Amino acid sequence: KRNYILGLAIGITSVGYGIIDYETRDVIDAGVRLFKEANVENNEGRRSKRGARRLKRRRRHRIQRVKKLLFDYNLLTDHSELSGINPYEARVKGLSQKLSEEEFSAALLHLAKRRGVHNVNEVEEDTGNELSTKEQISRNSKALEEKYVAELQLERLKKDGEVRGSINRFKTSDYVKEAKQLLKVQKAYHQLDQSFIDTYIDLLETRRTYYEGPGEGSPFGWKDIKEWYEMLMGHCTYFPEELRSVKYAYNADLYNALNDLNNLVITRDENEKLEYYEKFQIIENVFKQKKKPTLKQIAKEILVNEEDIKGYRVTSTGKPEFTNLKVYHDIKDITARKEIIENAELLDQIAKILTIYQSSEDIQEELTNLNSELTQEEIEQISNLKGYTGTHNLSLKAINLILDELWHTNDNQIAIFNRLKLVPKKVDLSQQKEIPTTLVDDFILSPVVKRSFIQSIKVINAIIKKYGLPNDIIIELAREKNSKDAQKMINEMQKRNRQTNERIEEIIRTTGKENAKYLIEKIKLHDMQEGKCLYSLEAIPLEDLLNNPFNYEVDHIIPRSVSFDNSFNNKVLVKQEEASKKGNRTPFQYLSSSDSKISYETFKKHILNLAKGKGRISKTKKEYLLEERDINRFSVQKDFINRNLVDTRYATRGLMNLLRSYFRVNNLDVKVKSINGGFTSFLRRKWKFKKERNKGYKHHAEDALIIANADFIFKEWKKLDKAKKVMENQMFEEKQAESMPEIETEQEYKEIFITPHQIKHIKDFKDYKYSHRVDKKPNRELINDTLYSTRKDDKGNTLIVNNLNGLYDKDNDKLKKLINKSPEKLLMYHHDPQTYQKLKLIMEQYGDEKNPLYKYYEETGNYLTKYSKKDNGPVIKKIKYYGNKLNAHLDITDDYPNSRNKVVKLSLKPYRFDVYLDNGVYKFVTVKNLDVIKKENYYEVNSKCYEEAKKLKKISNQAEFIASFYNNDLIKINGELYRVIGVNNDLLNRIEVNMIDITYREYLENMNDKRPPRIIKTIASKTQSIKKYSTDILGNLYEVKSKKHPQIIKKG
RNA sequence: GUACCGCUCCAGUCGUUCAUGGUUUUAGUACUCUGGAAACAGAAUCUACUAAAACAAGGCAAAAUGCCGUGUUUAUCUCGUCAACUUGUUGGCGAGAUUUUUUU
DNA sequence: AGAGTACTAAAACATTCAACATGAACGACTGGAGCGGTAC
DNA sequence: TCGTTCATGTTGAATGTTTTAGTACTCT
Ligand SMILES: [Mg+2]
Ligand SMILES: [Mg+2]
Ligand SMILES: [Mg+2]
Repeated sequence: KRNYILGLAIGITSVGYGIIDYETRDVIDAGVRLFKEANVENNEGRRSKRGARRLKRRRRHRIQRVKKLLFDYNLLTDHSELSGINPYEARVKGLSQKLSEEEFSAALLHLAKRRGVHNVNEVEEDTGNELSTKEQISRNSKALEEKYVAELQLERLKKDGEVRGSINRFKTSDYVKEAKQLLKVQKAYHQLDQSFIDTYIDLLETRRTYYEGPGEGSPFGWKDIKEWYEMLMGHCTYFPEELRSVKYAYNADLYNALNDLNNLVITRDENEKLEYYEKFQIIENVFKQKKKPTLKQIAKEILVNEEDIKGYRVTSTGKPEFTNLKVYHDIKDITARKEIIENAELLDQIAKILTIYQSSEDIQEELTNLNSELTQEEIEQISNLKGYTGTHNLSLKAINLILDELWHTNDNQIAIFNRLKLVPKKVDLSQQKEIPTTLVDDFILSPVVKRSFIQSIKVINAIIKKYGLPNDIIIELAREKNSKDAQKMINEMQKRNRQTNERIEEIIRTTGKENAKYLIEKIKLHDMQEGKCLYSLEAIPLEDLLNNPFNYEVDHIIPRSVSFDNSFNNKVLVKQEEASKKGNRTPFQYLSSSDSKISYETFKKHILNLAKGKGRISKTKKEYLLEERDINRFSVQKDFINRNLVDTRYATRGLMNLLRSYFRVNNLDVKVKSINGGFTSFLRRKWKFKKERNKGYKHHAEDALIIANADFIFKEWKKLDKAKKVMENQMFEEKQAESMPEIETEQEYKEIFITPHQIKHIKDFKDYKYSHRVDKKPNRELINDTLYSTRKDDKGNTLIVNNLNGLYDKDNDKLKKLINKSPEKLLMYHHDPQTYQKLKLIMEQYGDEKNPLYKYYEETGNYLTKYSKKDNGPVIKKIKYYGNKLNAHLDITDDYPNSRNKVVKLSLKPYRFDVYLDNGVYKFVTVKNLDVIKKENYYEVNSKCYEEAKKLKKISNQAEFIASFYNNDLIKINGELYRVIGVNNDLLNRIEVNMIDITYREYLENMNDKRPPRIIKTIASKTQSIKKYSTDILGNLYEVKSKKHPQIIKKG
């Protein structure tokens, strides 16, 4: 062990470490660890698929009920035709006349698949003909107005023809009504007498509520109802063993009232604050009697001036009004009976019950369970109170230990808790050696920063074990990046003084009011965009946004599928007339179109004048508003990831206090500080590094080691005294602060914060150590979901049949690739030649356009017609056509019966592989992600597929095992070291891998090359030396000589 | 400045609760072709729109208002460090075997 | 013996082509922001 | 922004073409 100081950096991709000597400021270690980058969309998807899982699992339950009761009353059997009966006619012809067994079964099954929305039971409004479900249910109701959904559906069938899509969202109770209609019609047609009418709708109205929870086995739920009504909330602060209590508990409201009474200001010739008798008269004459105690009605009990009482809290309206004894009146306004309202404890219990539930029937039972003096008559009324949810941060037994004396003295709350020697949550670990992971859970916001943080504990404990205890820790974060840059943007403004600074400050500092944290982005974008729409540059006044909302709409910039950003960076304010026509179109493509008000260049200069001054657009948002390359692909869908930013303050302080507690208990006078990225931005600015981004994973270290020296900067100059106090949060002596030096202006930064002799070891360091996370977890993303179909032809190969949908669009240019390249592929090239000629007419008459079909629509007002005798065919939007011969796939024709030709999924995902050495040739075996079996709490690599993956490679029994490789290992291949990405192709023995020192894309732009950045290598007899090297938690290099292929999978 | 209360609103997360849709196969009717003089017959087989009926390989539990599959090991292999699962393996601790050569 | 011809079988360097989707509602927690204030 | 000053960009599978060696004939 030697004396060392640590410097950490963290980002949603990686962790970066820099270890410097404490004595002579010499760096000893510098490197970066990588791990599987996490985004909220990941766990959100794991949600959404679980959601859909239950959706299907109950859709099948709704199948089960109808199935069994069809079997029951002699209605259905496994001998009759099930397909070919139209339910649209079924449910309407069931309005008056007979329905057959199988037809009735079809109608009932269809109305079981369909249930409609509950949370809009009683919507009555007009419609703007948008895509939302409320307005469409409004249309459905206004179109029925006497009829049932059956009639509208069947009419839209017989007349127009298309009968699904966005226009089948209907009010649920309408389905319920037509359910009664058809059930009672079929009542007197078969062996159905009384029971059959009920149980369906009873079951067809079943639903799980947003608080029933998932099933029993849930690793996220609860075994009992009342359990999570004791788990969701927090605990007491000063008594971290007993639960909190509700926001509107009666004695809690007494607490708040006494707070507002014991903080008052009186300018009379007596005691400054109220006496005990004065307060008691107040509580029994004003608060208990009137809902909102008016200041005009409070002075009459103490005989003081009506307008000399101050020092209290206000109500929601922003007017001075005291904390209402909300439950007291509300029970009084319906119950004057005195046996209960004179009991504080049962009233507290009533408040707690009213809060910790929201059901209108559970509160009834839980009030009957309070064995009070009430009757049914009152409880049926009291159970329907509203607005009494929310918990308050203390408990009963912290209120009691302060209530009694609060009667008497005139102090203010927390002081009493200090007199009784009550201390908030402070963890003790004075007996431990390394930093634990037990204290993590309380200090966590979301899984993203959870992953980004929890491994700093692992790395620092490893550094302690290998290095002893350090002397200082300095930490930079991924969420502390715009403190001081924004502060100087607020304060510096312009040097011209006077006219410039005294006018636009109302937009620079936003008038210096708290309104900035109440307007939200829907009004912030008005300030951000000069009060002008981005896509039109028309006026968007602040008074019109607050008095005419309907003129302008707030929406995102880029769809989630290629942006995944739900923050204040990916949203804009656009006039309703333009926003309604947007959808899947950004400013680049939207404003360059044939009916746009402006060009891309005028908008570009608009953004530039919005992004070249005070309050400029952030480069992350600037790239959103200019578009790069093309949005219609996946290449930008990944490049939009690594520029994004978020701001938070809880996540920093969580681990900050976690480190301080542990370092204070074990008697470790170790400085621990976190720096915002604002200061380090200036540091990187003024330290004169090379003008290049082709550095890769080393950035995270080269930046982090910056921080590792920044702390030492605090011990070289004497202008940092106030800066030292601020970065340590040190209290300023009242007669000292005005002369304490801090660094705020650029001249001070250049005189003080520039150390060229202490940065030659950070900029020029090129000896990093890398190590990647072996994501050995089983059960990950196996295989994609877009099923694919396959046909047979003359040669005898199987062919993927691709599909082309949405022919009507103006901007679908893909069709040129069929006729003008090779029309042989299309199926209608061989079959239906007459329709082929029909198509060929349009194809040839518009051979010099973008989309010949949209040209046809312009020139004839109607799209192409399905070819037939009379040429009056439905519009064409979809085309099947021939694709590729298929070798490496997943034969999945097992599930569909009767398939005249096989069906395949696509794009298997490799998990690991295995090198073997037969005499002088290395051969591969691949363990896919499909090669895992679940047993109890562990996962076994099914060796059958494994040994079938070595025989088919023709691997000798005498072949010499080298290593099994997991993801992102270090493979020694004949001239280099590489990271497993995966086995690109097993049959070809083509494998895809990547560089270690830098991103190989970024390596290509290091050479400015043009081939795809895929390190793909084919394995054959030409192999000479394949070995395993590996790296430790810091990233240092070694080799492993393990003897056997890993067979068992470690969990955890 | 931190912990501290109560009000108000806002955002996010977790976690839960939904409806509508999307992709591939039979009966189709608008289809393709054959035979046939055509009639007509069948068989195919491109576009559509409905009946039906399945969506990460699996594991379960077995009719129950059922769940998990994009959350952690940790650099691998030795050495022991003893104890509990008990064929093993676990659980930890530490040192090595591993990163410049002279070295007590 | 040594190489062009002509083909033939096979292996590297690169190209091209696919990815399941909307509208809602609510408990907690968390934090954010405005109101005042006591200890430490 | 006179300024490298919040800071990079997929995973799999199937083709097209390009590169070379081998073989046998035939030429010298
Ligand atoms: Mg940073
Ligand atoms: Mg929209
Ligand atoms: Mg960085």
